[PDB]
Amino acid sequence: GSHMEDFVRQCFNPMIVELAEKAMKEYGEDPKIETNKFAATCTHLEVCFMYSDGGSKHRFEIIEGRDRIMAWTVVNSICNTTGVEKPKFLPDLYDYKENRFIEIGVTRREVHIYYLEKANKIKSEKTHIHIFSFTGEEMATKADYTLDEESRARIKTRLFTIRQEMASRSLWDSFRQSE
Ligand SMILES: C[C@@H](N1CN([C@H]2c3ccccc3CSc3ccccc32)n2ccc(=O)c(O)c2C1=O)C(F)(F)F
Ligand SMILES: [Mn+2]
Ligand SMILES: [Mn+2]
Repeated sequence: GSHMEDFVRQCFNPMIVELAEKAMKEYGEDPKIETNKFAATCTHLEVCFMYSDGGSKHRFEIIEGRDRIMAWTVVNSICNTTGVEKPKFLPDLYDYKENRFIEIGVTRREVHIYYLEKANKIKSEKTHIHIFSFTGEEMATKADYTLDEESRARIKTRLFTIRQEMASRSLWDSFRQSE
């Protein structure tokens, strides 16, 4: 029973905790043991939800936070309706305005390294990549940041709050030295 586990449950919203718990277990990871991965999936989920709330009403389809089968179901429906190519790997969102899938990244390292890896692994150049860091840097494909500055700023504020809350509990060092 780790301190990090109790912190995650009081730091994040209960719907977000439960969706992340079900994601871990679906893919074989235990949240009471892999507690840094527990904190990271919650964080990534919250960012995805904040992001999809950043535009107008019907702008984004949310692919993250579903079980494997339904996420791929919604992707197939988006593809066979948009004409957009079917990604090799599950993205997080679909942008009905710009007509493209989005992969959202949250990293504790310099955003450049993490984008390279997601780019290299993405294979599908099709998919737009948006990286956020816990220090306030962001980095997006073709310098196109999709949302306007204020919706991106609130995401960065929340990321820095999570980092401070961890740091006040001595969990940040273990969290950063674990990515
Ligand atoms: C399962 C889906 N994953 C994998 N993996 C994911 C995950 C989920 C459950 C168990 C292990 C892991 C690897 S660790 C991690 C850490 C933070 C946030 C998400 C995650 N991702 C890492 C970064 C992302 O940006 C992202 O979108 C995912 C993601 O969506 C997939 F694409 F493979 F179908
Ligand atoms: Mn995802
Ligand atoms: Mn992602």
